[PDB]
Amino acid sequence: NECISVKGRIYSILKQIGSGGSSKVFQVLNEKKQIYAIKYVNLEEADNQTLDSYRNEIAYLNKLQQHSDKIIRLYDYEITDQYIYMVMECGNIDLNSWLKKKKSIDPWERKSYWKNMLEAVHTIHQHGIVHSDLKPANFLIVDGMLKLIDFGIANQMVGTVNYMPPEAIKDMSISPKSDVWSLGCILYYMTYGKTPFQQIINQISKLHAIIDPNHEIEFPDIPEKDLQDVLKCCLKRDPKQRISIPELLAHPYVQIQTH
Repeated sequence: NECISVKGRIYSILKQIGSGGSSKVFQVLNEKKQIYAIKYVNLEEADNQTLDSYRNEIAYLNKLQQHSDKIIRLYDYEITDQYIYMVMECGNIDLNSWLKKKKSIDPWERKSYWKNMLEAVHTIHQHGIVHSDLKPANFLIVDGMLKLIDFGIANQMVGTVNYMPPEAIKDMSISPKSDVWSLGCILYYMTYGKTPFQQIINQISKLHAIIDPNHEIEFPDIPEKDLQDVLKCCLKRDPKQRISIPELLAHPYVQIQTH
């Protein structure tokens, strides 16, 4: 049988996904065979902040669904003092697995996926939310369409610093521009199959190279010249100079039609 209930509904679990500890995400099947995904958080360990973070994540995630189909759908959820059950869209595969998988993405796909990311991220910015932790894993490929799975609000389910922006580090001792840099690192990786500072192994090194104005990032000339410009503009170390989401939505690479 195998049965999970959510506000009075049964779902047949099929397998844990990604995580396995603190929180837990599973693939599932319901009544009309329809396949979904059930995320589960055991609140018997959460602090007020953790708790509040999931509350806040759910609220926003619930509200922003209507503003865009480029954000993972939350069909329902159940919140209790001991647990949280979220019924969400099933994951075909995350942009991260997909990438390190093959290694020759169709230019048209690159651009299509790129438009998806911009839409989703732009949407959260409009409501005052800065993800601040964007990495390829935050995106799920659903029917050829990329969707943002989380908002970076809840401490949702290693630990790279390759997508980290210069300003994040320098300040140590946030802005929408910060999401631009990371989305840039992701596009840059879908363009050169590598991340801007992936070749720098010593961790203390990358962090110094990411902020060093004299550490010129490289941009191997390629056919799609519009793509080359996006990358360069998304990676300007000065956030005030860095292109914005609105400017990006108006950029040739995204506007001019050449399938």
